[PDB]
Amino acid sequence: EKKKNQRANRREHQQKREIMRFKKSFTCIDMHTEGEAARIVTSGLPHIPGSNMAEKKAYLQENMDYLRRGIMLEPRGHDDMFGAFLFDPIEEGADLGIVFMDTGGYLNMCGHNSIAAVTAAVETGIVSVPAKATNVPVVLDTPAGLVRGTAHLQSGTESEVSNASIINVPSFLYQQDVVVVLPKPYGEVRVDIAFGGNFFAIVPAEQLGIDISVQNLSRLQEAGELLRTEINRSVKVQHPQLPHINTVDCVEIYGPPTNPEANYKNVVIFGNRQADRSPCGTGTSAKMATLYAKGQLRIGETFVYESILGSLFQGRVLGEERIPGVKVPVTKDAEEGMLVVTAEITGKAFIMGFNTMLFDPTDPFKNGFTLKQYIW
Amino acid sequence: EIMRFKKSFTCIDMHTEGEAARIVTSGLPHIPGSNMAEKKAYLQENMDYLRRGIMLEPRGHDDMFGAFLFDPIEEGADLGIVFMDTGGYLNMCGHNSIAAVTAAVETGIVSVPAKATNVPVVLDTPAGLVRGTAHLQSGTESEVSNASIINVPSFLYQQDVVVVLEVRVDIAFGGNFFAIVPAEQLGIDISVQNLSRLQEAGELLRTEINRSVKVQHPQLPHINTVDCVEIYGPPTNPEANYKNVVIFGNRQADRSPCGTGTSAKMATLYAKGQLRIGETFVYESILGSLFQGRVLGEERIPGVKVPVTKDAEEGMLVVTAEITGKAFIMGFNTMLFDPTDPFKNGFTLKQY
Repeated sequence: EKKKNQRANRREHQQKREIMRFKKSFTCIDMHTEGEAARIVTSGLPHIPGSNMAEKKAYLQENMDYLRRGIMLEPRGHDDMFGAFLFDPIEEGADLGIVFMDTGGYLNMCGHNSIAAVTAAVETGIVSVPAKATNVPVVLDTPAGLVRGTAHLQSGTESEVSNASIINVPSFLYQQDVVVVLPKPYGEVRVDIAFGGNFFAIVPAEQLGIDISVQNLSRLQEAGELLRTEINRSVKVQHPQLPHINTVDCVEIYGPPTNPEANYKNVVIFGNRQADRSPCGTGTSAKMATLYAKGQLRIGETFVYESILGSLFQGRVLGEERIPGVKVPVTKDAEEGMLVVTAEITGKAFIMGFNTMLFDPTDPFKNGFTLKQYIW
Repeated sequence: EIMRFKKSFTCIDMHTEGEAARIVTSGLPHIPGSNMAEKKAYLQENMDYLRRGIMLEPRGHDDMFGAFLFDPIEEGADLGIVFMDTGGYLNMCGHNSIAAVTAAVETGIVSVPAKATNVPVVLDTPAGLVRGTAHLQSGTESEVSNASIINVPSFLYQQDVVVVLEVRVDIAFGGNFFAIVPAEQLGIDISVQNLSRLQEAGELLRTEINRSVKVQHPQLPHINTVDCVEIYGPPTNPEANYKNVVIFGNRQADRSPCGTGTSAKMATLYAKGQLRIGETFVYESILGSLFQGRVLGEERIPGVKVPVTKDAEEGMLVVTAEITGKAFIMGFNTMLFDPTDPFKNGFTLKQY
C-alpha cells in the first residue's frame, strides 16, 4: 500500500518536472487599469538589440512579431488584450525600458499600460522603495521618449500603491476644425487632430448623433472606424520631429459626463473597431492639449475624464513650451514655433494575476489566432 | 503579503485546438453537495460571482471557458469537475474534458504507471462518469499526444422540429441538449466572416426552442433545456466529414469542433443509418481543427421513450461515443481579486 503511493507520488513528481523541459516560458504580471488589460512581461524574452527604445521596438516589429501574437491573441490572450515588454533602461534617468503592444501591433506609447507598469514595478519589487517614502518615481524609457511616473503609496504600507501618475511625452493640438464627410447616418462632422503620445481625432458624440453608452458601442465602433479611415486618406498627419510617427491611430468620441466628478465622458476607438475600456491616458493628454490650446483649461487645473464603464482618470497640464522653427497646421508663426504641453494623468491599476505563459513547440496555436475580420 | 493572496485561485490554462479551458485547481472552499450536480447547483445559486470574475473581462473574455476541479465522489473516478462559461454552467463539456484528462497526466494529478503508453483518467461530472484516456507520446514519461473521452450516453431526441425565426432542426443529447441545424437553412454559410450573424441566429434559436419545445432527459431530471445550437455544413479540410460551429453561453461560439456536439451529431447520424459502429467520423471547426469520433456501442432501453422513439416497449436508442482531440498547456496562473477592485466580478460589454 504505502510503497505503491510512494512510487506513485515520485512518478507524479517526475511528470511535473518533465513539463517545462524544452518548452519556452515567459513570466507575466497581469494588470488592469480601470477595466483595461495590461499584460506586463517580466522575464523569458529573447535578447533584443538596440541602442534606444525606438530601435528595440523596430527590431521586435521587424523580426519578432510572433512574441506579440502569441502573448496577445487567443488562446492565451484575446482581441482586446494590451501588453508590454520590460527591458533595461537605456536613456539616462530611466528605471525601466518598455515597449507596448496590442492585438494590432507594437505601439510607441500607451497611458493605461504605463500606469499599470509603474504600479506593478513598485508592488512586485522591480524597483526599490527607499525607507519612509510615500511617493516613488518610476521613470519609463519608451519608444516615444521618457515617461516620468510616480507611484503614490498607500499610507502604512511599504509597497502598496493607491494610484499612479504619469507625465506624458509632449502633447499638442495639430489641426483644428477638420471637416470629414461621412456616409449616412453620420454625415459631415468637424474634428480636432491632436497628439498625446499617439495621434487622435477628437470628435463630439453629438455630431455623430449617438449617445455614448455601452448599448451604443457597436455604432460608436463603426463611426470611429469610418472616421479614422476617411481621415488617413484625406489628411496629412505627421509628427514634425519624430517622423516615424505619422498617421491618425485613434478616434476619441466625447460627450456629457454621467458622473458628477467628471468634465466629460469619452470612448476611444482604435485598431480594428476596438474600444478602450479605460478613459485612455494619451487620449486624455491629447484632449487637455486641445482644451489648453483653446484657452479652455488652465495650467494646474484638474481635468477629469470618464470612460464608457464609468471609470475616471484625472489630469493636469503642468506646463507649456513653444518649439522655435518647428510647425504644425495650427501653428501661426514658424519663427515663434509650435505650442507643446506637458500633462500628467493619474489613475489606478490592480494586479489581477501572476502568470507563467507556456509555448509548446508542437502547439499549432503557439503564435495565437484571431477570428475578428477587417471589414473593407 | 498574505492578504494579497487571500481569495486567489490557481489555474492551469489549457487550450483544446484553439478553445480555452481555464482549469481551476485550488482556491475554492468546501462546496456542499453529495454529487457533482449538487456542487454545480450550489455554485450557480450562491457563488455565481466566482464564475463571473474568472470567466469575464478583465481576467477572462467573452469566449472564455473553464472548470473547477474537485475530489471525485462517484466510485471509480479520479477527478471531480464542474464546467463553466460566460453564461452559466454546462453539465458536460468535451473540449474541457480532453483538456482536463491531458492536464491530469501532464501535471501529475494522476500517476502514470511504469512503461504505460495509455493512461485512464475518469471524470466525475454533473452529467455522469466520463472515461478518459491520455495517449502518451512514446519515449516520454508524461507528454500527452492526444486524449480520448467516452462520453455519457447520447441520443437523437426529436426530428424535424419547426421553429419560426422558419427552419427545421433536430434535437439530440450529447451531454448537453443540442439543436442541430445545417447552415443553408439559415442562408449563411460557415466562415469567420459570418460568425457574428451565426452567434445571433443561434441565440434566437436556443431562446425560441426553449419557449416552444419541451425537452427533458429521461434518466437525469435536472437536464431539461436546450443549452447549445450546432450549425453544420460542408467541410474545407479533406480529412473531415463536415465543418461546424456551436453557439452557447452568453452567445459565445466554440473554436473547437465541440466534443458533446460531435457526440450528438454522431448519435443523429447513427440513428439515421448514416454512420456505422466503429467507423471514424471527423468534425472540423471554424479554425480548421479536427476532432475524431467513433460510436462504440448502442442499446435500446425498454419502456423509456423520447419523441423520436416509435415504440416504447422496445425503447429509445442510445449510443456510446468516443471523441479524440489534442490539448496543450498554455500557462500556469495565480488569479488575484483585490477587494477594492470594482471589476473583481468581471464585466461584459456584449450587447443584450
